[PDB]
This record gives sequence, C-alpha cells and structure tokens, in this order.
Amino acid sequence: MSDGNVAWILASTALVMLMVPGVGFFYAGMVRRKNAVNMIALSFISLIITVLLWIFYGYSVSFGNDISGIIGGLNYALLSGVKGEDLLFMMYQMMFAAVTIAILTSAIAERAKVSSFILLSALWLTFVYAPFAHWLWGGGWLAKLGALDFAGGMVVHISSGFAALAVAMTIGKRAGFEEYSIEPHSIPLTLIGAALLWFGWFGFNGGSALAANDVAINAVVVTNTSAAVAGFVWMVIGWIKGKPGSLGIVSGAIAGLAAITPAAGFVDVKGAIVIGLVAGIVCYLAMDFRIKKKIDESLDAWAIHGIGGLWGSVAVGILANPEVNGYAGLLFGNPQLLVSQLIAVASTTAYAFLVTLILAKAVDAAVGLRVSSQEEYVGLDLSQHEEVAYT
Amino acid sequence: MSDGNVAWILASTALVMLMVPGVGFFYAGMVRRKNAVNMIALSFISLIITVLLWIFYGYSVSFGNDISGIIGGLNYALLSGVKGEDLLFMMYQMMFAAVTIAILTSAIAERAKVSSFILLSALWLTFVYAPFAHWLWGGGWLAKLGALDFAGGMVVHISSGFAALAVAMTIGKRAGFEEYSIEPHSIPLTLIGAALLWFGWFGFNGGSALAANDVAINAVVVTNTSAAVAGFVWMVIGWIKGKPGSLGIVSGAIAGLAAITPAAGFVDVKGAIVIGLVAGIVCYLAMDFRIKKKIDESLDAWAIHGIGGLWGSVAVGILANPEVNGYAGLLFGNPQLLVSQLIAVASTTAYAFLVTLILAKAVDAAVGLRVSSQEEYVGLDLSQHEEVAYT
Amino acid sequence: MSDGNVAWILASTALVMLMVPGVGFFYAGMVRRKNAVNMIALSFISLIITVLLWIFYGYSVSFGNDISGIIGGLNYALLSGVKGEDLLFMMYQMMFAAVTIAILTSAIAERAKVSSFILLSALWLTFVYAPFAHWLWGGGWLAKLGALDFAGGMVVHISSGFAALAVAMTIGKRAGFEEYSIEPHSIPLTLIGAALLWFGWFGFNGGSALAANDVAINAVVVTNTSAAVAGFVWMVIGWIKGKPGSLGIVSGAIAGLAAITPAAGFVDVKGAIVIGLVAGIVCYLAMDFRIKKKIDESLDAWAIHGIGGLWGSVAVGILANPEVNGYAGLLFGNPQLLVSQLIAVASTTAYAFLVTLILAKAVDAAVGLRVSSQEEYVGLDLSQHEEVAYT
Repeated sequence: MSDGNVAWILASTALVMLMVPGVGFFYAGMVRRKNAVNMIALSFISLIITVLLWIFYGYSVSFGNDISGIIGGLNYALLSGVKGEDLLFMMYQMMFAAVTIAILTSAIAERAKVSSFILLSALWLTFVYAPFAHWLWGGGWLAKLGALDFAGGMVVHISSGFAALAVAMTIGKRAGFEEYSIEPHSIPLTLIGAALLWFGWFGFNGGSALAANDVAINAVVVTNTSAAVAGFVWMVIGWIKGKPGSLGIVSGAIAGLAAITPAAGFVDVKGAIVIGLVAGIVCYLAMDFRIKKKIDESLDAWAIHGIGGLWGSVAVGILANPEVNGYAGLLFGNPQLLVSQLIAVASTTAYAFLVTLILAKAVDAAVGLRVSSQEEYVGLDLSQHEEVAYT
Repeated sequence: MSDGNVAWILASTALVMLMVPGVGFFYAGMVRRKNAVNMIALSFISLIITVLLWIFYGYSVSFGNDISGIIGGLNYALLSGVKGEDLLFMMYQMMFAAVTIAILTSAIAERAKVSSFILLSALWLTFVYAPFAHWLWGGGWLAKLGALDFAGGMVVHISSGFAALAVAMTIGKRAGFEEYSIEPHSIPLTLIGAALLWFGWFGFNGGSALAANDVAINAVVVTNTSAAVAGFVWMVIGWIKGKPGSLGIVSGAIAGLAAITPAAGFVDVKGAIVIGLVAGIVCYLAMDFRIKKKIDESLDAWAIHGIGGLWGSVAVGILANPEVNGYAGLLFGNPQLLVSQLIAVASTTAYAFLVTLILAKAVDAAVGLRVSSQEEYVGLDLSQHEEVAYT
Repeated sequence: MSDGNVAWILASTALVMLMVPGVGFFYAGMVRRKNAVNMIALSFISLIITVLLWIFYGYSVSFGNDISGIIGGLNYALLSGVKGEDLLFMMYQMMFAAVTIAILTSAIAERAKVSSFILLSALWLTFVYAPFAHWLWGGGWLAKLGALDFAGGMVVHISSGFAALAVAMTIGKRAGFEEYSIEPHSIPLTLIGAALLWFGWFGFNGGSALAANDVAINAVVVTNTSAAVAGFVWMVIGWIKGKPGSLGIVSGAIAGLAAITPAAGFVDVKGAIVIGLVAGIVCYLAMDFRIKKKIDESLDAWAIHGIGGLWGSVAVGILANPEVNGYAGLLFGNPQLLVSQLIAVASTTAYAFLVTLILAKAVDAAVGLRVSSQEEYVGLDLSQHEEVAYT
C-alpha cells in the first residue's frame, strides 16, 4: 500500500483528531471562567458522538453507493465491507467530521443544553455534513459537475461557518451580550488551542493528498503561507485600529488556514499569498459586520470559517495552477472551473444555512436549545456538568 | 527497512513520549493548586529516570537473552549490540516504560517524597516492568504458552493499575481524604492532558504493529471506537446519577483506550464496541468500589488502567477475529486462546499487586515513602520543589 | 521520492512548527501574569514573520547560489525554481528559522516594543541566520572546511543564545531586576511548553537525517539520552543546593537537547551520555555566571542554548563515531574534525554576538527597543496588545 503513504495518513489522522479538543481549548479561553469546562467538554463530546455515528452509518451515508447523486446508501453501515486502505480513509474522514462539529460549537457558547447540542449535532451530521461530503468527495452531483474541494473549504468550513450563523440566530444572544463585553477568561488557554490547530492543520491539508507526495508537500507549503499572510493582515489591522491583540493575530491566521483548505493542493505560493491576503481582509470585515448587526455568533465560526471557506472555495476556480496539480483556474485559461466552484459554493452556502435553520428550530421546538436564565447566570460548568473549572 | 515503516514508528515513538507529560497534566489538574507542580514534575522525572535505566540495563533485562523464560540477560546493557531497527524498537519500547511509571503516580498524589518515588520507580521498573515485558514480548514464558498483548493491556495497564493499588494502600490516605472532597484545581489542565493522551494513543496502539500496515490501521480504528464507546457510557452514567461531568467523560474514554490496548490488533469494530461498552461499565463500578472501601488510590490508575487492562486482556481471548489478524478467540471457535489470556491475566495481576506491595513496604521501611504532615499541609510544590505553581 | 522519507519529513516539519509556540508557552509561564500574552504572542509573530521572509528571500539567501561562500544569491526568491523535494526541504528549514527567532525572545522578556522586535527579527534573520545556514548547510565556507552541524548546534542554538546575550545587554535590565525576584506566574504553563519542546525535538533532530533511516533512528536515541542525562544533572544540582525545582529539571533537559542537536547523527549512546553530562554542568555554571554578572538575559537562552550549542558543536569534533555515520572525531583518531569545529564555533559565536550587538543598537537608535517605564509597569499585555491574560 506504500508504507510511506500509510504512514503519512496514519499520522495525519492523529493530527486531525488533536484538532477537535484543540478547537475546545481555542474556544474555552474566550468564554467566561464559569463556562470554561463546558466549552472544552463540547469538543470532546463532539468527538465521541462523531466516532459512533460515523461508524454506525455516517461513513456509509457519505461515501457509500450513490443515490441520485445526493447521498450514499447504507452498504457500509457498521463498516460492513470496509477494509484495508478504505479503513484508513474512513478513519481519516471521521476526524474531519468531528472537527466540523466542534467548530460549530461557536454559535452556542455559554448558553446551550448539552443534551440538545448532541441531538442537533447528530441530526446535522446526518442531514448536512454527510450529504456535503458525498456531493464533493463521495462521487456526488457537485463532483460530477467538476467542483473541487481539496481539504474541506466547503465540506468543513462553509458548513460549520454558516450552520453556526443559523444556530446563533435561533438560540439568541447571551444575556448582556449587547450591554457589555464578555471578556476571555484565559487568553493563554486559547493560544494553546491555536497552536494545536495550526499544528494539526499539517495533517488536515497535507494529508488530503492521501499520499506522501508532491501534492502533500505543496499543500503544506501553501497552507503555512496563507496562514502567515492572513495573520499578518489582522496584525496590521489591529495596529491600524489600536494595538495588535494576540487573539486577532491567531484569528487571522485561522482565517488564512480555512481559506487555503479548499485550494491547498491546486495553487502555487503566489496564489497562496493572494488567498491569504484577501481572506484576512474579508474575514475581518465579516466579523465587524456580524458585530454591527448584533448577531451573537459568539466565537466567529461564521466570519472566520464560513467566509474564509467561501472565499477560498471560489479562489480555487480563479487560481488553480495546472502546473501544480493539473487543474487550471480562470487566470490559467479555464473559465469552467470557476463556474463549477460558484455553483458548489452557492449550493453549499444556502443549504448549510437554511437546513441548519430548520434543524435548529425543530430541536428547539422539540426539546428546547437554550438553558434557563439562572443556569446561564451561574454558568454551564456548574449547571450542565456540576463542575468548577478552577479552584 | 521500508522507510514507510520506520517513518511510522519514529512518529509513534514521539507520540508515546508525549503521553508521559500528558499523564502529568491529566493528573495535575485533579490535585490541589499546592501540588500541581509536583504532579507534573513526577511525570517528567518518570521520563528521565526511565530513559537512563532502560539504556543502562532496562532494555536488556526486558528483551535480552532469555533465562528460564522469566527475564532477559545483560547482553544489551548500555545498548551493547543493539543496532538498526532494533534501536528503533528499543526506543519505542523505552517510552512504554515511561508512560507506565507516570500512570502509577496516581497512587502517591499529594503526599510522597520525590526521592522515594525515584527509588521505588527504579526498583519497580527492574522487578516488575522488565519481567512483564520479557514474559509477553521478550519471548518469555507467557508468550510461549500462547498469551498475547497487542499494545500493553498487561505490560502497561494491569501493571501500573494494580501496582498503584498496592502503593496507595502502603502509603495511606491523604490527610482529610475521608472527611472532605479534594477539589481539582484546574479541570482545563486535566482536559489538556486528556487530549494529549488520546492523541498519543495513536502511536501507542497504532505503532504496536511495528509497521504502517493493515494491522496498524485496524488498531487505530478500534482504538478510537472503544474510546468513544466507553466515554459515551460514562457520559450516560453521569446523567443517570446527575450531570455528565467532563472528568467522567474523559475518564471513561481512557477506560476504553486501556481496555482496547491489549486487543487493538486482533479484534474487529464489533468486538471493539463490546470491549468499550463493558470497559465503561466495569471501570466505573471499580471506581465506585474502591471509593466505598475508602482506599485513596487517588487518581484511579487502578479502576481505570488496572481493571480496564484486565478486561481487555481477557477480551482478547473471547473476541480475537482470525479474519483480522489470524488469531481467533472463543467466539471464533478457539477455546485455547482464552485460557492463555486468563493465565497471563491471573499471573500479571497477582504479581504486580503482591511484588509492588513488597517493594513499597521495603522502601517505606528503608527511607520512608510519605512526606511529613506539615509538608502535606503546605503542599509538595513548596516542600518538595520549593516552587509555587501560580502567582 | 520514497514515500516513507517524505512521510517522515512532512511529520518532522509539523513537529518543528509546534516548537515555535512551544517556546512561547515555555517562556510565558516564567514571566509575570501582566506579560503572559506578550510572551506567547511573540512566538506566534516570530512564526508569521519568518514564514513570509523565508518565502520572499530568506530561503534563497540561505540555500541559493553561493557567493564568496558567505551567502546565497536571490535565485530562489519567492521560491522561484524550488520544486519537489526541494520544496519540502525549504519548508522543513523554514521552521528551524522560526524556532530560532522565538528562542531569542528570551532577551526581551517583559520590556520590548513589538514593532521593534519585528524589525530586529527581520534584520537578524537576514544578516545572521541566513548566513549561518548558508555557511554550514548551504555549501558555505564553513562546510567547505569540513565543519559539521547535524541539526543546528550552531545555526540555531549558538546563534539565538549569543544573540540573546547581546540583545539583553543592549535593552537593559527589567525594572526591579536587581532588587527583587520576578516570580513565574504559571509554572504549569511552562511545563506544557517544555513537553511540546521535547516532543517536537523528535522532528528537529530526527528529521535532520532527511530520511527515515538508521541515522534518524540514532539521532532520536541519542537526543533522548542527552536530554535525560542533563535533566538528571540539574535535578542533582537542585538537590545539592536545596530542592529539585521542576524548572531546573526541564531547563537541564533542554540544555541536553541543545547540546546533542549538532551531534545527534554522528555520535553513539556513550558519546551522548558524555555530551549530556557536560552540558548539564556547563549550562548550569553559565546560568549562575550571567546571574552573578547581573545580566538580564531573562530566560537563559544564552546559558542554555548558547552554551549548550557551543559545547555540543565542539563535542562533535571529539566524539564523532565513524561506525555511526562515517565521520570520526579526535577520540576516534581524527584531529582534523575537532579543528573544523573549533573554527566554526569560534566564528559563529563571535559573529552572532558582535553583529547582533550592532543590529540591536542600530534599531534601538532608529526606533528604540524598550517600552516606556509605565508600560513596563502596567505590563505589555495591556500596553502592547490591549489584552488581559486572565479574568
């Protein structure tokens, strides 16, 4: 199987798994002390629930026998018939799902019932994630019309980003959101999460070539490039508006990482530089805008991942360099790729937002998404986990 | 040597090394602020001491020329005669030893003299760990009678688990153990440790195939499976008894990881599901039981690793699927494997508990294991390291 | 390209990248709460700035067409002409640069303007790092006269170490440095950084063989060996002088890691033991000495990396074992290698110290390195980032 290739993907899988709690730490540092445990716990739960559902039927629904090009059959339920390298792919893909669910927790920070999140997550994984994976990577209709997504610009970032926006709108602002700022209880904790996310992204984008080859190497180069550019942009903006806070710096880096994800294996360093530069700017604008509109999409999964993934997914159609991976974009003489990307981006963006909206309201109506005001007041660590973060 | 295989084991070795301080963080978050440094420091010391002893003679005693099938000779002392791939194996195995010693620190939390722990650790590594490794993996008597242990259900988990129980009983309860609860000073710190342990377990179980092949892939799949199942079980139990604390969730996940370790490369996903389900239940019961019996085996190395490793090691004899790795268990028509496992489990469990008991008392009699009451009062960070965790 | 080798270097690159924020956490725990964010932020900025400059021209200046054996041309600017495996090497090397810059932040702890550090870093990377890399690894004059540096004893440790000493002397002591001790605000945070540094060093030294072969395996063995020995030494010294603080333990381990870096792929375990033993002693003495001289080279980049790298680089000339990697040192009958090392060490030590001194003063004169007294008083988290570490 090429031990080298198996080695790299085994490693990449471990790396993406680390990103799940990595998201938890990243988010936890930004919420109040009384909700720190909850924020982290959500990422671990996201991992646990994802592994089970993926095995049970999630994998099959994403990559099983195609039906009308919109979803896969149940031929791989309980991994029936999944062997050898297919097992590794299943496992690697399983982790992409988990990270996606964790990113989404941005929209429910400090005020959701754990039980409700689990229910919603299970439904979302079933009706939004699996379909997307199938459409783009499971031989679905989007792949058929030529759409590309190297590492999940759409499958992972647009989905969680826009789903987060829908969820935030459904669950409502946190008490005191408009009145006064919620201060991050531990920026260092968030920076630890940020370090784990950058590190794990090596397996995320680099492992998406599914081999230890020139494409993986390219993905690693441009991934770091876009991250550095977007992080530099936010640093500049930070200075332009005051002082460069560390949160803005790593938030910018992540914008660049999300934007390059769908294009990591198709563009060159120059293209990577454009992608990161634009990502830094548009994502910052997106953040400012949702803030202006007073939407409590708390940790900016939308502005960063949603918008970053949207831009990067479209950028693929403009900058794909055939000398890099055969595929060519607009600037390389091929208008068709751009149209495939726009269709894919338009489709995934609308579906993620609208369907999540339906699922969120459904669950809210069925069991209620938000915790009581008093639980929100005492904090979810105590009220939802009967634990205290620090003593 | 197959660069791919060397690559994977090099990586797996790095991964297992990370698990050592990972154990330190995991444990540190659960003790009081005045003992945080001590708890972490112990894991680093465990690593340092293990590397030296392993090199000096530990490796040789585990994997050197067999003598009566119970121990290895000194032909590899100072790595004399260890070259090429044998060097990599030595290094990979070295890290298993280190993690084992760190897990054991559970039984001495908040009240042991560092010097005494070092002495005990050196003795334990010599008279308990090395023998076990030799018996099962060094061509010892247990391997000869057909016993199997894929990644250390017995060599690592039962040994540390039961040794921890013996040590706890010898050193005695912490002041105020029975009167009032000791609160974890930083659950987030513990969750960081938990994240590092899950991540490193990819190298632990996955690297035990000693190649980037189908067995490693299987080990990685079932390892994540069992972890998710057992973590889900503890989450359910947590809800059944109140609220699902994050500590219970990751403790359950670890129970599943310990249980699947001895079977990672022999069972299928369905078997992995059974193993994790039972592990979650029995380990939770074990925890409750040692608590009822008022034994201060502080961080549950026993209930989690001891019992989890015991179950998983026995489960190998029941669920080994020949279609997975040739070996077959009871349910697959082979009663013999079960008997080999029971013998191995009975032997390793009794020896670990009884011999550790002897060593602990010996050291206690020789130099005294426990710190003075006042040192316990002011905390070991100050009294044993003359340091203060946070300012 | 040997998927196995690409796999290992891809992984090693991820590992070295993690070391950058790893340095940030390591240092952050040792400074005051009011400067925690700043200390970490500096490492992330170091990474961001390094990636950009490396791509732009840093890589080319280090490994491009040689000119007079002191520097490389601009033939690889913007990675023009860099493809395949050369891209991976570029990326792997990029991370070495980033870690070096982060280590250097030791000398400006708690009192530097971020903008000034960036300017200085950019200049230093250009006039000190790139040249060194070229001299030793880019076919420069030092390589030509037979000097060796397996993983950066000189390129990374001596450079940052001595540059840090120069910077510290130029920027001046922190207010109250001589009067009273500055207490570490979070030793646990530092230990997390220490864990990440030890773990990442697997990719640092182990990946320097640029293949998953016997040399990488050796590097990994001796790297862990030297670390354990030096850490044990500091533990002993700690006991000899009082109690073994955890900071001394990991600081000793790092001394051993820095010392073995230039020799990781040339010496045997016995040589590794000598290197770590001496490193522990000389680095401890160096620390005591700079303290006696009242130099506020704050986090001992000099005593640990500077001196550790100096010793290890010289040790290569004494202990290189031809049976390990062909090269032989003094004790193995070859006096020439020792002379090459002394020349290289003398050259790199003097240049790093003197040129950094010039650059630091230049920048200080141009824009001023140090923050105002009041900013130093309120802390750089607030004054330089308008952020608060913990709430």
